[PDB]
Amino acid sequence: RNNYDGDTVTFSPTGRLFQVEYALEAIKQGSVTVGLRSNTHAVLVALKRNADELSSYQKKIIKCDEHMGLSLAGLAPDARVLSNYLRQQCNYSSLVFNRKLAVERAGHLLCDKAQKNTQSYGGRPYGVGLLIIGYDKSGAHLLEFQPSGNVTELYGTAIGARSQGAKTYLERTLDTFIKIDGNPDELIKAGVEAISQSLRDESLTVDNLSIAIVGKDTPFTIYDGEAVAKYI
Amino acid sequence: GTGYDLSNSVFSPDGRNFQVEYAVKAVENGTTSIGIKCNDGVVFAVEKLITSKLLVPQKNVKIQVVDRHIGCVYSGLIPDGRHLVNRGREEAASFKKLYKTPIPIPAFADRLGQYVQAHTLYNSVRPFGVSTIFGGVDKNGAHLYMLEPSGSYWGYKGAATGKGRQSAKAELEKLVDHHPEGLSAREAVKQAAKIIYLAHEDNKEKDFELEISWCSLSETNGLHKFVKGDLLQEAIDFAQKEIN
Amino acid sequence: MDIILGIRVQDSVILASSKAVTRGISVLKDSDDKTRQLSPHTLMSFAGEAGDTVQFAEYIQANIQLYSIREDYELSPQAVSSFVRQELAKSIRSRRPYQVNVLIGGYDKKKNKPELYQIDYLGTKVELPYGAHGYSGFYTFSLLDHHYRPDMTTEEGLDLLKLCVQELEKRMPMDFKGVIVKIVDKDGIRQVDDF
Amino acid sequence: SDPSSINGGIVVAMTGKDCVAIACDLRLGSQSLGVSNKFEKIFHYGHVFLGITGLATDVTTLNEMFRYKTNLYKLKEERAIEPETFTQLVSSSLYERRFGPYFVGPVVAGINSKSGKPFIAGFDLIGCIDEAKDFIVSGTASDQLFGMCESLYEPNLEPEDLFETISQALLNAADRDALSGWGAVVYIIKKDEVVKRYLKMRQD
Amino acid sequence: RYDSRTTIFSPEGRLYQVEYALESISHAGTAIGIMASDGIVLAAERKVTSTLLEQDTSTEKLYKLNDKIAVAVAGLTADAEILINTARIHAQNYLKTYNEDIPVEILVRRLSDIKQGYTQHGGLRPFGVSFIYAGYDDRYGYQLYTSNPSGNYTGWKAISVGANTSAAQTLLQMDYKDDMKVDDAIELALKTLSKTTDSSALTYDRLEFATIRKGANDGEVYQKIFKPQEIKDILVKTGIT
Amino acid sequence: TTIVGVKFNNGVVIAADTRSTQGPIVADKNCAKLHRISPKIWCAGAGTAADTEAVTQLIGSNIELHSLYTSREPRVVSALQMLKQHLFKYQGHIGAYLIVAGVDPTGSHLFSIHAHGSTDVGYYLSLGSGSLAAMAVLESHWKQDLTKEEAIKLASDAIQAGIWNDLGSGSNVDVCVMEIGKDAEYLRNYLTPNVREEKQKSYKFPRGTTAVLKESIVNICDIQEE
Amino acid sequence: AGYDRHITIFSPEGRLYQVEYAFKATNQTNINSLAVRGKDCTVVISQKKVPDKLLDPTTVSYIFCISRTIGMVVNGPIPDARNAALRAKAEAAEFRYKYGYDMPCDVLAKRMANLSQIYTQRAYMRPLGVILTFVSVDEELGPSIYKTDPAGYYVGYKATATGPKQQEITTNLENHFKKSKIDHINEESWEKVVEFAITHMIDALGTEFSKNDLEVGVATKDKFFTLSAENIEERLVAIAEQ
Amino acid sequence: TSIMAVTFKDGVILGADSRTTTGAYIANRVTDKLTRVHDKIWCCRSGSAADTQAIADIVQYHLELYTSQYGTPSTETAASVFKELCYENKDNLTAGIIVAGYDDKNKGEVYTIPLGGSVHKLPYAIAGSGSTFIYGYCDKNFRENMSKEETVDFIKHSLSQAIKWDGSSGGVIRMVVLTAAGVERLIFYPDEYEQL
Amino acid sequence: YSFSLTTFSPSGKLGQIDYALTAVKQGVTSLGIKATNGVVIATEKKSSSPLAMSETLSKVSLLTPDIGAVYSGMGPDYRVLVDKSRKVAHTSYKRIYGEYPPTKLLVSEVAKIMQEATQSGGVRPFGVSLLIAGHDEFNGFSLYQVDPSGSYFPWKATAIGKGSVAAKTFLEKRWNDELELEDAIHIALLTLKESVEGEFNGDTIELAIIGDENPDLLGYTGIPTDKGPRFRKLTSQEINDRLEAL
Repeated sequence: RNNYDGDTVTFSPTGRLFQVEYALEAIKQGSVTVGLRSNTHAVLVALKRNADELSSYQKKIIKCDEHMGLSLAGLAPDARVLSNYLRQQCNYSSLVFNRKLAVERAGHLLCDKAQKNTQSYGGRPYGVGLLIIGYDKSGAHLLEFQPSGNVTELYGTAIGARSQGAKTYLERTLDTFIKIDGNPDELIKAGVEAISQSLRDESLTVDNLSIAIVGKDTPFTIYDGEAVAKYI
Repeated sequence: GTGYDLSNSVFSPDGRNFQVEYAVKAVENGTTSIGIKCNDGVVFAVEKLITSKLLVPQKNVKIQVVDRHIGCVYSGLIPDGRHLVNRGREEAASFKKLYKTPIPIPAFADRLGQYVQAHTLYNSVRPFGVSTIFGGVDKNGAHLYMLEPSGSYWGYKGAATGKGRQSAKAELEKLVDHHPEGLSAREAVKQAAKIIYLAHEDNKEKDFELEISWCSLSETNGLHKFVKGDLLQEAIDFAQKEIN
Repeated sequence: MDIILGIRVQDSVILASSKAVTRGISVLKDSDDKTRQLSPHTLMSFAGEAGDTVQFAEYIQANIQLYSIREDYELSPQAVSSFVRQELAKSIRSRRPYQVNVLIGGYDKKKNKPELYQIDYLGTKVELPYGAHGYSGFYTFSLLDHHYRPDMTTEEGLDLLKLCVQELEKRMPMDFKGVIVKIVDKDGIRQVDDF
Repeated sequence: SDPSSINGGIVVAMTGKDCVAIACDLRLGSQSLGVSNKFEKIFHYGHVFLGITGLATDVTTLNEMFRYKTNLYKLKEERAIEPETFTQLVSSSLYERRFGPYFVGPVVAGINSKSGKPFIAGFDLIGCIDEAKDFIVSGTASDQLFGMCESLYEPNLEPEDLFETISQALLNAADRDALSGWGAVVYIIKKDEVVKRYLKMRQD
Repeated sequence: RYDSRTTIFSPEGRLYQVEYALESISHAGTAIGIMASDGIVLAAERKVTSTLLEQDTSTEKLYKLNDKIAVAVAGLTADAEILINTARIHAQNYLKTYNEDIPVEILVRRLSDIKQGYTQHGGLRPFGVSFIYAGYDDRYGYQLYTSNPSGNYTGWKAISVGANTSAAQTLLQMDYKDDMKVDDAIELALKTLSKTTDSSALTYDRLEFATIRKGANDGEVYQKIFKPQEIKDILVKTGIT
Repeated sequence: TTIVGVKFNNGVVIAADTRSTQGPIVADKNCAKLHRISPKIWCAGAGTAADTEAVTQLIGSNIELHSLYTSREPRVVSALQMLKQHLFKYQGHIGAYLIVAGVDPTGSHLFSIHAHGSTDVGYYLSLGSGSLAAMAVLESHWKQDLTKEEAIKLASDAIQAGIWNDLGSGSNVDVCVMEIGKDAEYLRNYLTPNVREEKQKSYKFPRGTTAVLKESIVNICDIQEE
Repeated sequence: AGYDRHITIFSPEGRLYQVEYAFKATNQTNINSLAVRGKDCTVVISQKKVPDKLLDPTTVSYIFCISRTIGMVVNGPIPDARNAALRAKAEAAEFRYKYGYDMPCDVLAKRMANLSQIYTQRAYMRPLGVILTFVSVDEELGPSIYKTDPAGYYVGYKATATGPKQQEITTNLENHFKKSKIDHINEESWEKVVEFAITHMIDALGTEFSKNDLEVGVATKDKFFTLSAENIEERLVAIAEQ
Repeated sequence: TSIMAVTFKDGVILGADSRTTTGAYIANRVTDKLTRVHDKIWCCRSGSAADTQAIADIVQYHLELYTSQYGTPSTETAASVFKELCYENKDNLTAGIIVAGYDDKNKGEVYTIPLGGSVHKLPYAIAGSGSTFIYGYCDKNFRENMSKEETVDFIKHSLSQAIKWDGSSGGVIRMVVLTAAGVERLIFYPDEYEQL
Repeated sequence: YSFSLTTFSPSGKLGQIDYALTAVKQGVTSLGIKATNGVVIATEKKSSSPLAMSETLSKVSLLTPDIGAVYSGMGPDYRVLVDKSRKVAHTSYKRIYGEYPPTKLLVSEVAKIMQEATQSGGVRPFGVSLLIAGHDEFNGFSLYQVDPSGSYFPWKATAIGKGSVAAKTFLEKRWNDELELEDAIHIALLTLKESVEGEFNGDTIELAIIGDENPDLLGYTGIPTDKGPRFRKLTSQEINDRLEAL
């Protein structure tokens, strides 16, 4: 049991919350996204979806800022809320200190955001995980957000549907993308390979890929259309 | 069982709150975290498990700082563990402004334990699910506490929490018997490491990472700072030597 | 400036009001309206501080008309006059004063007489059968009472009114451009034009 | 000068043997203009009489306010309020606004039903128990009425002899004051009987 | 389920809570208003009695809401107590603002709003009080109303609440005359009250009365609570003592 | 006015005039200016009469509530501090000046409160506008460890001296001896150097000297049921 | 049921089950407290428990200095002992300057009785699981003992005890006042009052204690102070040879 | 009205004149300006008597709540409390406060807080209106770590000079000596002090 | 159902008014008898161990200087409710009315505090039902009962607590229309000795009166225009005398 569901304020006999465990599933039910990075670049590749052939596809990249941006995997209504607070904290950093925000610092602010609802009576654990990419004074970084709120630095990771396969790819090719530096193309082309492994009963399509890369000398940029058709 | 949980502030005919005890059950499942009191400092050591080779180690810590002199390390659920240190950080900051002197280490134990307590007092909000070992060096010297998610805190010479807590306390038990003084600061770095080696024979599936931090009177200058380099290598060689 | 006249006769209350609305050092419009109905048998002339007059009139109009719908019958003059006095009493203790004086002239249909109240810009209600404010009450409290007899009619009170207008025209340095005279009786409210 | 002095009104009470008298003018003036000659300033709640002098807006506001409070008390307790308890009440009610007090000078006069004794008490702006058993005066001409009453007063008077004493005092003190006169009235409370006698005097 | 809070309605759009509040009314004794052309009598019957209960110098189910209008209480006196105070406040509020005493209709209509609101909004409970209102106004004459604890009202020429509701309504209407007099309203009041009361005797310690009269001089509306000694004589007259 | 505070060996005595003057007109010849806080704690009002009587009453109720709470008599300090934190909030926008004095099983205590929140402790105080007047006698005929008789006399002479120099005072002197272990003896009309003389001519006139326009009979009584 | 799970809902007996459960929570730190009054002192002793060796054994405390002259002993759980301490110290402090004099044993203990009752009237908060015993020497009532129960009840005492084995202690104190015919301790220096209280505890359980196994707080005229362990030691040997 | 505090080898001695002056009339000539706020810390008051009195009450209240909750406080801790009340309320209240206490781990210490509130460590401080006149007297005849008697005498002389050239300085010279042995109060009559 | 504060039962009323009423019934017997020149109010003490002091307990608490009260029911709720009555008595009606309130009036304000604690859900009614007896110049001496339900009744004599029913039948018999105040005390003692005998003696029985003013217990003298306190509490010795006299 499984009756201790419908409460986020009741610890189960094992000290887990069902609301958070069910939220990990919630991610899986959304779209796949792969993050990967070096010291010179950070990239998100995300699977777009259509539910009818009269759709022009739906983007899964939200621009946070002109050095940062983020992806979603899991519930889309949960996601929209999280990205609003996140945008705010980058605006603050610029305004008051004339500073740009670090990936890690932003993620510690989002880490807090989650836990407000988890303590209280009513509210939800979030059901979507974000991979945050940005470039600061400490280079490229890549963070993974959880329902719990837990934040983990990884040189490359994947969330979403059948994403365990993309992580296996990344694990094999671990050193390859850390060693690649100064080539934005090459981090992008590796990204294509990883998300191929994720796709089941499907293949890579141009109108499916959305690619976002931010770098040392590169501002945040979202490629789509006829700009991902040379990375097909 | 059934009855008098569902809420964390409903007693039973045995006087015991069930939900809260499951709070302690959450702390067991988290990682092996230990802290050692010395007569001139305190040393904090942690098992941060390596969950992949795609993880980036020694860049995600369960060490956090409070003021610039109080070390903290947590067991339990990781982001709950963030949240309670955050509270610590607001009190540190506020106290330092009003009285213009740092937070005393006994003063700190009292204040934290009370926020934990406002959340075990209401039926409506959940309790914390983390323990926090903490302490440092202040004007009244070194002092070390471990705060339970139950609402309780005590002084300790050596405090342990997490899964491998049965093994770590057994090693600490030698440390108190053998040195009544709590051991010198320098040897307690290499010691803090040894215990975590012998306590990861109960989380042996995965790989681990040892990160060490300390606060010592004449060697970290009454302030908290990370242990790195040659010192770190030595804590590793020492532990290694004696597990073998 | 901004004359308003009240005289109560034994079958009517005859209220009169200015048509000069002066905003600036320049009379903004020649001919206007400045007295409005609360109810079909209660009529409220107003003057006072500039701009406060339009807001205040409309507000009182709405309260009387609301109450009249709730009761399902028209409220007595007593009840209207004490309602108006309250709003000004409240305003003088508040941070926005309203410095508007009114006259309430209704015809009571439960008692069978005209009742004329004078409500001051302070907010004081006292019943008087020759009321007025401003620099109108300076010439007309004396003059209305001169030819005043206890037995009067609409016609005798009208002759007596027109006479007041002319006094004011003579000795005040303010062009009122004439007055509108509205008569209140048990047969409704009607405008009758006057010199 | 002060808002009370613009509008005017005086009230005077006096005591005789087992009686009290409370009396006033009828003149309501704002500035220099005379409005009325027939507005009283004396009220009553039960058998207890309240006169209020001062700024015309607070005389009207306080007539409604003290009418609302004494009736809620009466309805609740089902018996009459007394002069003794009301002396405490008036002061209390006045002290509430301190940073915008009511510009008034009340006089309470009455005879208790629990002893039969005559009782007076006086009040300023923000109110306090001012105890006399001689007489209390208030208003713009309180300074005229303090001297003229003291002289005319002889301690303990018949109800009919007391009518002369209050009347002759009030008349000439009002008259030689700008913003008082214009008709006056006397309420003579014997005990449970109140006679109201209108003074003939010069309308000014 | 549906026997739950106010906000929750029911498999038919009823509310089970209003019906349990109505039933609260008959756990306290019989109360009757009779309108007549020369005055209205309001009566209530005691809900408790003992030989050491002091009840001939007190009332507890006759309250003044002003100086023309009164109410008799049936039901919980603990629900009644808060509501009697609020009622009286509103009644003197019309005095203070408009310089006339309140109509009987407005005083009734406000309390329907107050009762209704505690049901409509929030999870707060309904009350359990039926007030019979007897008043005077110049435009409507003699006027009677009664209030359900539901938050609505009906005017009546005679009305009974309290214990033994059908029996009492039956006696009232049987001898109810359409001209009548006040002395005729007092006689019917006693007659109806006795039979309804489970104790065979009916005495002054079991009766409250107040009568609202205008036959007590014209131009003046005088509220007259009859004292204990006036109740004893009219019991002789009617045969009861 | 003029208020004196004089302590002694077994208690403390507060005395003040009964003349209440607001502006140049004496409002009341007799009115108590000695306000009771608590059974054997008293105070005296100077400055603004209105403010002094109102505040002492309101505050006095709280002290009464505290007595009940403690199962012991109030403290004189309990009165002083409560006053002090009330008058402070305003910052001098209530013109009250009081000498609080009283008895306790921990002694006899003497205090002044101020509008702004200021305070004085002595073994003699004087307060009002005739504070200057009273002071002179208080300094020049004081003794260490006064008796009960000696203090009653010293308080009365200092007020009598101030009647002559400070025109705020006159009339009667009221005195409250507050003695430890014993009742507080209210002695009103203690010293009275004033005298209300007889009339040189009696002022009376027969019924009907005043001219009557109309008369009427009004009722304050309920009408009969018939 | 619904209804011993509900803080403010009464059962079918009109009884409040929640209240009763606090009396069965108060022996969760397994300790007995003894306080008696001299005539110039009130002495408080509770046993110490230091069950784990990993503790720093000298930062174990049960006796709390609450204010300058006013101490408290807690029987019952640590999470509710701390909350009780914060409220009694806060309020103890607040009175002093508000009412401008030293605060009684009695006034403080009533105020906590009142505080606990409000917490149990309301459902948002719960009854605490500590039983509090206040100890002081008052400068207007002398030697005092007030035991405050977590139901919001309070009653005074001549001598008191608390704990799971309270009964043995109860019997020792009753037979002393039966024989002495007085309501205090006749020994008139507080040092001999310390010894006396020890002897009653040592006897009542049957086993002597150590100094790492007692803690003693001593209330003297307008004062409070907690004895260190080496002063405790002087007292135990005062037992061993007189 | 002048108040000052002088450090010495054994402690700190606080000195004051005891006159309370409203305008230029004396309320009470013996009401002292040295008021106890802790067991081992006393404070001095100048500016408006009212404004300073309330401010001390808050400080005193905090420091007693600090002694129970978080152990006993210091002069350093004691100073800062007054300063925040003074810094926030820096137009609502006018208060010059000298905070001088004794520790065993730092000895006697002196902090002065000016009218608008600022934190200053000085070895001796002088405040009031009489302090102005005696400023150069104190600079020259102050020594650090001096004998107990020369300290008594130095404060006794400096305040006696303030009485001489300021009309609200007088009363008696009262003194509070803070030491590890507790508190010793001393009093000096004009017949002793003024001749000198 | 019976079983929230919000919900009315299948045959009306609230079950929580009734549970509160049951709580009084486990209380310690109190009783009031109204005499014809006074009111006597009498109760018993029974507390804890023999170690406990019972002189540090008041179950007779003056609400005001003229009006005393007693309870039956929960001990703890009494002290908070006594605390709430004294404060309210002062605040609305000793400040805004400047002097000691009428008994009747205060009874009404007390009842409304009880009813407000049943009204708001998640707050239980009080465990206790009081007797409040006092005097004023407009209603006389009076005796009242205020139930936790929030309704009040005047009485000639009534009793509450465990001993209620046995006391009641004794009062019907021994009570009369007129009593003196002294006669009323012995009648009170006789009745209360039924609830407990073998623990009845005048040092363990707490008693007070609301009778005469007192000039020695006023605390000040020479003003006969105020009244000494109507309430006077009889000490241990005084009760012991009245019992030899019974």
